[PDB]
Amino acid sequence: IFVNDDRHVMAKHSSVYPTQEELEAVQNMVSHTERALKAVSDWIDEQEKGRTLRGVMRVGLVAKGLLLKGDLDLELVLLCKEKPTTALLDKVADNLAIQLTTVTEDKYEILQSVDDAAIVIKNTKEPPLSLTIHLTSPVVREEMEKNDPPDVLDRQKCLAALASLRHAKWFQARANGLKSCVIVIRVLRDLCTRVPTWGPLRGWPLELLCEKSIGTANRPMGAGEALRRVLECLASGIVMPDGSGIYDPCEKEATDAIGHLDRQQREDITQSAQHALRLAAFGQLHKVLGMDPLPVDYTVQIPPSTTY
Amino acid sequence: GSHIPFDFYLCEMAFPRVKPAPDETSFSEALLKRNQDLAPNSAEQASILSLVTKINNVIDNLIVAPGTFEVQIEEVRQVGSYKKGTMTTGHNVADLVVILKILPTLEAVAALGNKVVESLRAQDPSEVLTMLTNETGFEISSSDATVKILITTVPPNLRKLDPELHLDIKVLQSALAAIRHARWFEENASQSTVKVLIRLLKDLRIRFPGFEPLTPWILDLLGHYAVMNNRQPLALNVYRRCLQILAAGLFLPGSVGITDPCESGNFRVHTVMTLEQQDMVCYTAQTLVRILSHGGFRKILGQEGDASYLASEISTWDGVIVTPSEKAYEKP
Ligand SMILES: O=c1ccn([C@@H]2O[C@H](COP(=O)(O)OP(=O)(O)OP(=O)(O)O)[C@@H](O)[C@H]2O)c(=O)[nH]1
Ligand SMILES: [Mg+2]
Repeated sequence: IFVNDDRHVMAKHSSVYPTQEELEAVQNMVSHTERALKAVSDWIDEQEKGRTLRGVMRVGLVAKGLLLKGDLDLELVLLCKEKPTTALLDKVADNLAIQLTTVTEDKYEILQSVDDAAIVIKNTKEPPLSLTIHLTSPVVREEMEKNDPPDVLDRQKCLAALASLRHAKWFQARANGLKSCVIVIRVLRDLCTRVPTWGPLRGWPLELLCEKSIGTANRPMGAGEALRRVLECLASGIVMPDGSGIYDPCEKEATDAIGHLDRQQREDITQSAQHALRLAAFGQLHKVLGMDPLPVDYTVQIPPSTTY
Repeated sequence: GSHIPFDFYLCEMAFPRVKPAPDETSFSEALLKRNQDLAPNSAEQASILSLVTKINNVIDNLIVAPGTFEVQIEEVRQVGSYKKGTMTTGHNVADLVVILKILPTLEAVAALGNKVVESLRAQDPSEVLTMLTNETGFEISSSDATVKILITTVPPNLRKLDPELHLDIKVLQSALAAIRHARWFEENASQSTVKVLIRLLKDLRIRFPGFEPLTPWILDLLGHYAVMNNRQPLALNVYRRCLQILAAGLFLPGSVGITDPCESGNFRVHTVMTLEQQDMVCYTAQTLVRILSHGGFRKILGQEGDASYLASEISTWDGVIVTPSEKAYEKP
């Protein structure tokens, strides 16, 4: 059922799904940078021997396979045995410049920000890719939950890096295998961009909303039916001031994924979704997708890591 | 279509609440107060019960002792609002379905009606009644209550109808379906809260012409479904689900909606509403869902005058501007 609605959501999908040239550039930069951090680590373990860096992880768009046409922002997480500091940031950012040279001749600008507790990497392509390397440590969660240098990195910034890392693991386990979920999220990510009313849902809240709504169905759905179920969900008044709200699965304390929305946003987003639903029900879903009426493993965008 | 719209109460385990469910005490009080305003007084149910007894008896008799009378009655059933106990004040009318043995002609419908009222008048010459026929049977009413008699026949006679000699096949089939509804209702929807809600939905549909296309039968199935289809019944105020399922397109194209329990094989009750009407019902409930969230339940329940404007006009709820949902259906 919903053949025509499947045609439109899949064609819109194609329209927003990044190109091989974008993807190939992502693969390259990510691969280069991962393999470079692999060395930056190996180099340290040697200095100590004569641990500190526990791993490198993909998060955000890259990991979730949520890259679309025009996305120039990638992200990684750097795990540190201890609590990352300013000394380690400078040491990594610097040595990273030397280790990249062992993997590629491409030139990357390396810029650090002690405040963002991260190391940004920009390449030289038009437009340029920007990959942010967030440094953090579990020893930080333990501590928030309950005798070190004087240059600890911003706990808030380090705690957020763990959150996204938990979002990335959750997404791969729950959302990925959910049929039409990753597709609906992409096509709805593009709608949150086009319609400023949906803006506030962009990212985590949208991802959760789509997994929840689509996951509560009895059986697997197509892209058409799946997207509808998300409209219905909203149309029911889920994000209204009073009501469950979207509960955050990656939080030990009860957290609302959309608790930041304000009374009017909740009203507008709901009234929009409501209208979008009926439009879909009456064969006008192309209008919700901002397109003209028409006449495998899409989840896997870039290869999994070898280095990590 | 095998498509089931979204229902929060069908999969609640997947949406844990973050902060304790707000206190809807006032809402529950108003819901009961209104049920009380709509409920028939003690004078009203006496007059009805009295008239329903009198007539039902005369008919019971005519069935055991057909006498010399040329109208064979095979069965009589109490159906509709009076039987289910969802009656509203001001409308003291009961529905009786009388299944005739032979073909239900226009002459017979008048003979039976006049024979019935004549029996009441022989028993009680003092009480004044009036008896009128129509195209669906006849009516008998006193000074404060009316009993509608819905004529039909034993199915055997349905395939043998005559477009010009007997009553409309549709009318006869409607009366029979009425019997199945009451049977199903007494059997399945006979719950204290279900009956209270159906009375409130009947009121909502009257103050909001958006809900006009909704029939008594759909309302019955909707109230029962909102209360019972989930272990225990849902609290009366948790009414909110009725609006929420209409809003998520339970009665929209492509949706299973509700299947008729009194028909075969898998009929969608909302299939009797046009596409335009479906759209209308939906977007009406869509506005009322939003309006209830803004704490406008006193208006929704009709305790604050007319609110029919809420569904077509912009309203400001505590600084929040509410824009009513609009037509999305396009007549090709
Ligand atoms: O001609 C017919 C044939 C059949 N029926 C059947 O009888 C029932 C009449 O239903 P009503 O119109 O009386 O609605 P109600 O009793 O639920 O609420 P009130 O307005 O009475 O308070 C309907 O459910 C229909 O199936 C008729 O009403 N008229
Ligand atoms: Mg009635």
